[PDB]
Order: sequence, then structure tokens, then C-alpha cells
Amino acid sequence: MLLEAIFHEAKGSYAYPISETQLRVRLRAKKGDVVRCEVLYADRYASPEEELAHALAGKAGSDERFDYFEALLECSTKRVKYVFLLTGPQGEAVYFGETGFSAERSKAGVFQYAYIHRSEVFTTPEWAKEAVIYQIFPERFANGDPSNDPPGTEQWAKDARPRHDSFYGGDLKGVIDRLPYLEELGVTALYFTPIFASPSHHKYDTADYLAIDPQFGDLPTFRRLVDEAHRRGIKIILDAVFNHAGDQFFAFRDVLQKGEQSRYKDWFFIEDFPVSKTSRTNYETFAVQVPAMPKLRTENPEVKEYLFDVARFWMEQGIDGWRLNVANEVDHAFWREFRRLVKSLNPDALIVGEIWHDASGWLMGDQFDSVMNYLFRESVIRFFATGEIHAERFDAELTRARMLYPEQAAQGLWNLLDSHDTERFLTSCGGNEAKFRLAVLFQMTYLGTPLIYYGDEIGMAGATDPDCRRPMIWEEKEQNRGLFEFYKELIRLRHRLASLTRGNVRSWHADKQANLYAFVRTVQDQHVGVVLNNRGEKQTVLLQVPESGGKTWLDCLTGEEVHGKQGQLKLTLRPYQGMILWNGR
Ligand SMILES: OC[C@H]1O[C@H](OC[C@H]2O[C@H](O[C@H]3[C@H](O)[C@@H](O)[C@@H](O[C@H]4[C@H](O)[C@@H](O)[C@@H](O[C@H]5[C@H](O)[C@@H](O)[C@@H](O)O[C@@H]5CO)O[C@@H]4CO[C@H]4O[C@H](CO)[C@@H](O)[C@H](O)[C@H]4O)O[C@@H]3CO)[C@H](O)[C@@H](O)[C@@H]2O)[C@H](O)[C@@H](O)[C@@H]1O
Ligand SMILES: [Ca+2]
Repeated sequence: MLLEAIFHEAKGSYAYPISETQLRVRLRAKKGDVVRCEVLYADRYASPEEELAHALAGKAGSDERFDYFEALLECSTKRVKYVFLLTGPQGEAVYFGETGFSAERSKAGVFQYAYIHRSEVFTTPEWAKEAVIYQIFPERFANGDPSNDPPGTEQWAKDARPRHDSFYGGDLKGVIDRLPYLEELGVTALYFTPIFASPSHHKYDTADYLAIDPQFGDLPTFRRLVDEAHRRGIKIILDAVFNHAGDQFFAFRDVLQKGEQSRYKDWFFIEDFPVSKTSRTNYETFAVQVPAMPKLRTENPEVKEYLFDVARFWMEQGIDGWRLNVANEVDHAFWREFRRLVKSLNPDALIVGEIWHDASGWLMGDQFDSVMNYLFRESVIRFFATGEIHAERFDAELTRARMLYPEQAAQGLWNLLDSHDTERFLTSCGGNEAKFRLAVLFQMTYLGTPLIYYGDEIGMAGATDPDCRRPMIWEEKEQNRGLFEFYKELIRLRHRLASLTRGNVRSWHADKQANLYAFVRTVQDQHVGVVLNNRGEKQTVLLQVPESGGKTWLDCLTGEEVHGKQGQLKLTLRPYQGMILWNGR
């Protein structure tokens, strides 16, 4: 076996506790190199003559080039030292510990997870595990109050083509009026983009953190929205823009007026007063040269305190969590303290960071509960929309991404198809509803938390920002109701099958040729197999089905009963058809 490809570390995503006395450990090796991975462990202060505990690590998955082995160590002492025993296809074996590799156990040394502190057990809100989030971009969802529309508001139509500066009049009253629609859809939480006072249509350039934007409503209206959503089983998640403020933020206004004399100059990153010759801003902003968004010095204890007060204030209004804007650009300490603040105020308040790349550094348990899973989106785009990758590659990307973070984070990752910053998924699919639906079937059944971008459920399309922010289509005749019912059915199923919300995931079948992909969600004895025929042709496949897991399944989408013969299951799928096979347990 290639030792150069074997890896483990007693931290991060390769070793972390799932309870005060249980440690999950993982190990990767070149794919196919290891057939058996066992862990020999004991208390860190155990005498050398003491017997060692054994734990067999099962193969939790395989990506492009590695196999991932996973085991659970029972550590009643909460302190553990361990070594791996790896066996190859031909029986060759080697011990692997902190010191290195050796045929002699003691020479391999031992990895050590010093101590398991209860406070360090990554814990997320239970509800977040089985939730289906719906993203609402307020200026474009529903205009329930035409009297607060910004000046220049354009007419609400299906052929509307917005510009970066357009306004359509969407507001919070509109959201309230449409709660029956969201409730019928079955969503259990709403993620709102910024709703605080701001002169723009997107509101990411904050004028006042303590006020609902006038064109969206007021405090009383927001509170009514929170209460009405809650009674309909719908939670509220607000967008926290803590990386940067708007040029109209009171502290910045003071800087523009008093220059180096303002008491708030250190709340920002300023280079040379006068505060501005704007084309070449003399203060750091979000991205490049964006005068409206001066970056906040969150490292400044004063800035932090102010923002923490803002969070406290809104949480006092009954919200259920936060989506953190450009979260990877404010400091880690700020986030560790934020989590402590948030969880101390509401143990069930959800913290979701907005990071598009590998966010493992923020997902170890001391900061965010989850992140907007843009890498999940990349795989889905690649496999279902563009067809850049085949089923086996798709399987590998999914598995590799899943192994990047501890299971607690993976379990609640926000799996979106698109957002207000991308083109709509339908468009990515080139208008092919068949491709779109199979992707949605995957979104609704894969491991993680589904996030729906407003309008996708009724067939809206659009290029990226600002075209992805077209006013919501409310005319029934203009809505794709067939799609709407499809979403409704998938959402009801997700709520009915515990496997889909609290189960693990294992690849079932992956054939690069037929481009058919299948996985199994498991919890207890329940198994739900999802089969995806991502091809424009009718195909038949043979899936392996050991009788120990059942020999009869019910396709929950059609009611058809399928049966396995001698450990094999023959399925025939129409083009782009997906099946959700429940094993009746
Ligand atoms: O620039 C002139 C413009 O300035 C103001 O408006 C700016 C911008 O403000 C708003 O954008 C917000 C998003 O809506 C949020 O979701 C979020 O998105 C950021 C994200 O947090 C960043 O990490 C980054 O994303 C990168 C990603 O990190 C990277 O891995 C890779 O995937 O590329 C991503 C970019 O696609 O940028 C996101 C914003 O993207 C947009 O802005 C970029 C900067 O110019 C641009 O390159 C990109 O094409 C855009 O899609 O955080 C931002 C917070 O600002 C608002 O919704 C946007 O519509 C606005 O453009 C003024 O208000 C505006 O009048 C003026 O025209
Ligand atoms: Ca309005």
C-alpha cells in the first residue's frame, strides 16, 4: 500500500467527539489500498500491560482517489490514545500511529485525543436538521403595501428585467400576506436578505442597523411577521451584515463630517483624511472600490460591542437565527464570541456563515453551525446543469466535500441550487425542466438542509444578479403549478422519512457510462434509496441489495412496489427520472 497516501490527525474533521465519551475518528488511504482498518485504543494513562480496546472502522465512502474509513471510539475516561492497524488486499499489514508506520505496534507510536470536554462537543439546533429553508429577497417577493414603495418603482410583471438600481416595491407586509402560500409549500424557515434601513434595493449598505427599512415596513410590522410565521410553523432567519456598513451608517457619517476628529475613525479602515476622493476611495470597502460599503473594524472592541447589541436587539424580537454576510472577512474571535452571545440568548438560534469556499475552519464547533454550501451547488451545477462531470465524479465530489467537515456541520449544511448572487438554476440547466427537477429531487433527499430561492418552485428563470432578482410571479396561470406540487410532495416526504433529515449517507451505485447515481439515507433500520437516471434516455440498471437491508421497497413518488432477487434489484428509469425507495422500516 502507498503510505504516502495515508492520512489522519487527532483533530478537525479526522478526530472529534460526538458526545462526552465518544470520539469519531477517520482515516484516508489510496483508494483500494486498505481492505480492513481497525483502531486499537486505550485510556491515555493506561498501563502498557493493559488490554487494548478494538474498534472496526467501516468504509464511510470513497472519492476520486481515496477511501475514507470511519470508526467510533468508546472513551469512558474521556481520554484516548490510539493506533491504526491497516490490512491490504493480500493480507499485508502495518500499524499507523503518531510516530509513523511500522510492522511493530509500539514503533508506530500513538495518536492522542488528550481530553473530551462537554463544551467542545459540536452541537447544533435540532430543528435545523429537518428544516426546509426558503430564501426571500424582500424587495422582490411581494408588494403588500404600495404606499411605501421607493420612488421609481417599476411595474410588477413576468417580463420584468431589473437593473442594478431597480425597485419593484416588495415589502414585509407582502411576506405576511403570502404566508399561506409558504405554509402550503411546506417550508419551515425563511432566510431574509437584509431588511434594515438602507438606500439600495439589496440593503447590504446599511444606514441603520436598528430600524426596519421604511420601504419594507416598521418594527410593529416585523413583529407581526415573526408571530404569523411562527404560528404557521415557520422560523425567521435574518441577514447580518457585520463585515461592512453603509456610508450612511451613523458612525461613518461622523467620520465624513469630522474626519480625523471623529470619535469613530477607528471603527473603520481609513488611510488619508479627507475621507474621500471617490473613484479611488481612501478607506477599505467590501470588494474593490465600493464607497457605499466601508469595512468595519470588527477587531475593535467598540465595533464588536455595538454589533453585539444589534444582534441582541433583533433576537429580542423573536428571530430564530442568522446568515452571516461575507463571514470569512470578519475575525474568528468575533465569531467565537458571537456564538457564545447568540447561544446564551437562544440555545436554538441558528448561525449560518456565508462562505463560498472550504469553510472547515469555521465549522469545528466554536463558531458557525453551518454555511451556505456553495460547493454543493458547484457539484450539482456540474452534474445536473452543465453535464461537465459524470456520475462517478459527482459521487466523488459529494464524498470528498462530506469528509471536509465534522458530521454535525455536514448534517445541516445549507444546500442551495442558486441565490440572489447567481443565475437561476433553471437557466443553468438551459430551461430544461427535466434536468431541473432531478436536481431538486437530489436537493430534497441528500444530506443537509434544503434552501429554496424564492420563485424557483414555480419555474422562474434569470441570469445572474440583477436578473435573478425579478419580481416573484404570483399570477397562477403564469406559475408552473406542476413544479409547485412536485416540491410540495418532496417536502412532505422529507418530513415523513426520518432517514432524509437525520440519516447518514452512503453511495449505492455510480456508473460513469449510464450516468446513473444512487445513494442511501440510513437511520436505525430505515433505508431510503435514491436513484437518479441523469440521462436523456430510458435505462435499466442492476443495484446490489443484500437481503439484510430488505428485499422489497416502495417508490414513494409513484406507489410502485419493487422487489429484489438474490441480492440484486433491477430498475428501469425513464429519462431524468428519480426514485425514492423506502424499505418499509
Ligand atoms: O460594486 C458596485 C456596487 O457596489 C454596491 O453593491 C455591491 C453589491 O452588494 C451586494 O452584494 C452582497 C451579496 O448579495 C451577498 O450575498 C454577499 O455576496 C458576496 C460574497 O459574500 C463574497 O464572498 C463574494 O463572493 C465571491 C466568492 O467569495 C468567491 O469564492 C467566488 O465565488 O466569487 C464570488 C463572487 O461572485 O462576492 C459576493 C457579492 O458578489 C457580487 O459583488 C461582487 C463584487 O463586485 C462581484 O464581483 C460579483 O459579480 C457580484 O455577484 O455580500 C455582498 C455584500 O456587498 C448586492 O447584493 C450586489 O447586488 C451588489 O453588487 C452598491 O450598493 C451598488 O449600487 C454598486 O453598483
Ligand atoms: Ca411596497
